[PDB]
Amino acid sequence: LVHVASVEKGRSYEDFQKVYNAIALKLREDDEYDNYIGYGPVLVRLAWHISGTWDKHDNTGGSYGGTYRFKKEFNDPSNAGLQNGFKFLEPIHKEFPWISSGDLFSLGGVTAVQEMQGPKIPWRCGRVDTPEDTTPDNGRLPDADKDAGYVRTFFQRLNMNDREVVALMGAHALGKTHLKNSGYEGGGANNVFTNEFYLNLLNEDWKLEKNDANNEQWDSKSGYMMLPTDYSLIQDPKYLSIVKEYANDQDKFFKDFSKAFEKLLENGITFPKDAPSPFIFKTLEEQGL
Ligand code: HEM
Ligand SMILES: CN1C=C(N)C=CC1
Repeated sequence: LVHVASVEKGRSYEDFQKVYNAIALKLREDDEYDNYIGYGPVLVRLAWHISGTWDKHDNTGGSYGGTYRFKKEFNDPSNAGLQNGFKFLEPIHKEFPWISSGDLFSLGGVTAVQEMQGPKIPWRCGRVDTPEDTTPDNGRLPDADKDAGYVRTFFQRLNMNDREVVALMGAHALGKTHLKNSGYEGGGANNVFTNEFYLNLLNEDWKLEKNDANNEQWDSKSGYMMLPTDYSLIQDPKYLSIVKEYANDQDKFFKDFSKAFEKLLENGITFPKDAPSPFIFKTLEEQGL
């Protein structure tokens, strides 16, 4: 199964920087969401979930087709809460009806990471909306109650190695868990992209507790929480080395996250050799906006 990137007719960098800017300005405006976290974190999670359906074995799923717009995927229990991100993006799509759905969802995540002071994440256009019958079944996104071996195996389906997994997981510095979405809860409120996920793993005094949904999670006094799968990154010796590396090198973390996140958002897509180079968007701050 081959998905060839096809640039939205006539469009160029500048068109996409205007979409980026509309997303970024809305992120600034709609500040009250989720007790003033704002929409950044949910948009990152949306971009990941629309991509994380991909299966390297047959090229099913993935960001290309924009299939989250269809009820089977929209209603996946693994996607509970992402409707908030979709509804944030609806007026953006209204304004720029020419962008594909996969382009919009993925660009939302890039815009969120950057506006949250994260690394620059190069982004390529040309995902093309595919029909309802191409929507992947539920059950392709990962469970949170499992161990390191589960995480490692899971991510092989997405063609991600240990470093890529540990880097991607650093997004769990952002936002929070909500009991009614996932059966996990914490006092998370962070909307600045940093390496503090790794610092927190190493430096906090973690307690394995049961939450109000009767699920186990790791809690600290300071208010942080880690899923079992997060904590597994310090229970496995190979993951632990990489957690230490990122806890000790913010720039390396940024660089590795950028590469892994772009890769995640591009898995399954064939870029023609005369496709445009990846775009690196300016932040609102860089533009004086
Ligand atoms: C083993 C892999 C992973 C598991 C089991 C997992 C699980 C979860 C769970 C259960 C939540 C809480 C959802 C809710 O209650 O609203 C969550 C939130 C989140 N996840 Fe993951 N996740 C994983 C990987 C990732 C990756 C790879 C990224 C992106 C690079 C990501 C980004 C996020 C973000 C940004 C949030 C916060 C959402 C918000 O604040 O609304 N996750 N994750
Ligand atoms: C703040 N967050 C904490 C986690 N353990 C997972 C997602 C987000």
